[PDB]
Amino acid sequence: DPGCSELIQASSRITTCSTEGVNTKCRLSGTALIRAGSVGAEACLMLKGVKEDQTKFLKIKTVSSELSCREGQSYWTGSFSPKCLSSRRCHLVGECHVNRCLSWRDNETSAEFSFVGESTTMRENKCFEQCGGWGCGCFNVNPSCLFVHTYLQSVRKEALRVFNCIDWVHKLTLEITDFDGSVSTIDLGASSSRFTNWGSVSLSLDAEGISGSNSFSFIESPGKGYAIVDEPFSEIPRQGFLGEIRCNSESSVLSAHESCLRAPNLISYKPMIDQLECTTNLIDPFVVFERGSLPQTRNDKTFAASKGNRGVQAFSKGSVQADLTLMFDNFEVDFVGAAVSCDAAFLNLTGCYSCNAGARVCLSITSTGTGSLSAHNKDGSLHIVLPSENGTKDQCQILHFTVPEVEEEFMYSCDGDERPLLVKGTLIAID
Amino acid sequence: SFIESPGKGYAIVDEPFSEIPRQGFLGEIRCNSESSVLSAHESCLRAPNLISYK
Amino acid sequence: EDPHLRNRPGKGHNYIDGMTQEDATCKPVTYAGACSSFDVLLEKGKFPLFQSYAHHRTLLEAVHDTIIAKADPPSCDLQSAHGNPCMKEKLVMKTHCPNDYQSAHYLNNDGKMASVKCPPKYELTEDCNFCRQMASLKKGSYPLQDLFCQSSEDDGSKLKTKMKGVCEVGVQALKKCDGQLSTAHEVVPFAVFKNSKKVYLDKLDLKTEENLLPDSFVCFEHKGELKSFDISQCPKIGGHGSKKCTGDAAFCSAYECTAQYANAYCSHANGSGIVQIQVSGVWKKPLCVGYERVVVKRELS
Repeated sequence: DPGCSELIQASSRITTCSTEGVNTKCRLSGTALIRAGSVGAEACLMLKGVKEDQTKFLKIKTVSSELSCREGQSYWTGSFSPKCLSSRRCHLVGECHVNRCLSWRDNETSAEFSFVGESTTMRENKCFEQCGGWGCGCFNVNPSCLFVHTYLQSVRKEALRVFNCIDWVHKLTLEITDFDGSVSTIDLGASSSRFTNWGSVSLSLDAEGISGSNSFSFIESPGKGYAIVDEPFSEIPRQGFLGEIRCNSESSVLSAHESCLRAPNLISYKPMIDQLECTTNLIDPFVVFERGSLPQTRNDKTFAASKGNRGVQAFSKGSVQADLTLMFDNFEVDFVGAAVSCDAAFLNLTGCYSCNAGARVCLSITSTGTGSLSAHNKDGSLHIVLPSENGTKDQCQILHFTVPEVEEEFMYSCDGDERPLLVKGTLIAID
Repeated sequence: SFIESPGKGYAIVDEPFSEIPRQGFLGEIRCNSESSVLSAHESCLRAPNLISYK
Repeated sequence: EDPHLRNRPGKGHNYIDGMTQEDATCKPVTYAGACSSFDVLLEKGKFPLFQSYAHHRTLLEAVHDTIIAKADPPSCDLQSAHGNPCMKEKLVMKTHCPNDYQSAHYLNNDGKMASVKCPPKYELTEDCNFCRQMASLKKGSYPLQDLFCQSSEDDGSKLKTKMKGVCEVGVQALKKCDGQLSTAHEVVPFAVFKNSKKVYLDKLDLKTEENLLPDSFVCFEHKGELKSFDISQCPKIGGHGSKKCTGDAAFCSAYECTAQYANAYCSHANGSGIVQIQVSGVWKKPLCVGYERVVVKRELS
């Protein structure tokens, strides 16, 4: 089980306390900086009340080191299929002429399709002259007309959103645990802040950064995995290129709305008197989605997807070198003086000394009620606070040491009276 | 370029000045007075597509 | 489709003790009768929130429905001796009273319901403070807030006003500021919870969800746009009742439609549902959320 990493003491000048109803009500109003832990560490803050037997931690568990994306220009795309209609009218019948057919406008609606309905899709109107006479399907030798109404319609039930990344924002998913017991999972990136119940935490100094993301393109799939394309972001929907038909939402692609942006003159027409063949050349994004799907090995990093927050993440080799700033906006913290007993027992010890992670210690907490344990060493540098329940539970955490042969005696107490306890174990040397 | 603070010390920046507010530059959100900054007046200038939405 | 702005769900009562002389037209509130405490609520360009939330209860309807507590006394006199308790919490309330109206109510910082009035023969002023002499005196209560209320019983005593840069708003002393105070009026929303005080919030997030509640449909009466019709007389699904009602799929999917045997063509109301606010990043069930102008004492030194 993970535990603390950098145990610091809160400043008493910005932390006041008071006695209200045989208890100890303490307030928190200040700003304190703490070193951010590595993958699997915590940013614990020791809080001391008016007495000496009141010790409460503020566990800020760190999941892992991630690099989130920063979206800016995005659009929706997908597959479509033309649905053209055939309507041949003879010459000199209604609205059928040569100049009216050779110079027909797309925005205008002919008389042979006005009764169909002005739908909210990407539709158009075309006209092509054909042969005349009794040998074609009319009675006059003048060229007849052929009004074609083509509208797009998506045949697939899925959609894809194409976006890019401009800066790999180093995201640190933190698991903030309040003093009373409330556990909240948030994240911090670059220098943003997240408001909580006790206050607001924000990322301080950063160093881990990856540049050169404008020459790539990512595709998001609702429900499936992500993808990556080895090309810059497309800005012009030209014919014969991936990204000629763009929209704005998922329903605009699944239902083929009229608000989508497409390339002009993209529908092919092959009129043969009565036979009409309307085909397109839309690039299927599923091919690139299945050929270049995450994870993909690029350069010397590892670009992958994500689990919690929907976004593009990047995994790089290295530890966590950052700081965390915790600001309090007047948060009242109460505490009830416990009076239960406990008998702790040593279990094992395995970890590292002078490292970023620390040494994982385990104690056999055995009590008869629900309380809290408060342990400390000799010089007052180490502190152990683990939840105590009714029964025999094995609570484990992480401690820091600067010696491979740890022989420090601890003094654990669950009410105020300490008891002797010695720990031991062999550690390894690692950075 | 130099930085002036009301009633405080000064500073120096080893970076050329830009007449257009752009991202990643010291001056992406500029105004014309201190009241236009402390209260964020609508007459200020800013770069388009700067606030991220999720 | 478009819901009406006068169909008041629930009881539909808009009156208070001491100024209940308008009970002949404000009990209930329908198309017949001009209720003085409801005409200004539908003014275009004055209360946009009340017009956006049509099918929703108000402060007075919440008082009559045992939702918002009452003050003591609920109707304080302005020209009475021995001071006036209903002035210390109202002087820092930047309001505006037009004419004719004699009484005016407001939502105090104690979560109750207070109101002031002028004794005959006097009326309100421009600052809604003292009384002056004038035509007719509308025996009612002029609303001074743009709030909407609903039925909820969600406890929220562990949430208080935690604004940034605010020392003391209204009459509730927040944080202890040893410096000076910036006495100035501004705009800020608020939200009152159950068994708590008037909690002020800088930002808010409204959420509307559609359900199958009876207060989410409008009906157009006819013989068997047009006028309104009482929806409480429509029968339920799988049963009968008083009269008969019919509508589209949204109305037939919840109640029983008799088609030609009905007397009112009902439809779906586009402006109702349960409204929830997001405070401290946690979605809760508020009671009465408003948006007035108060005097916020910010920092300075």
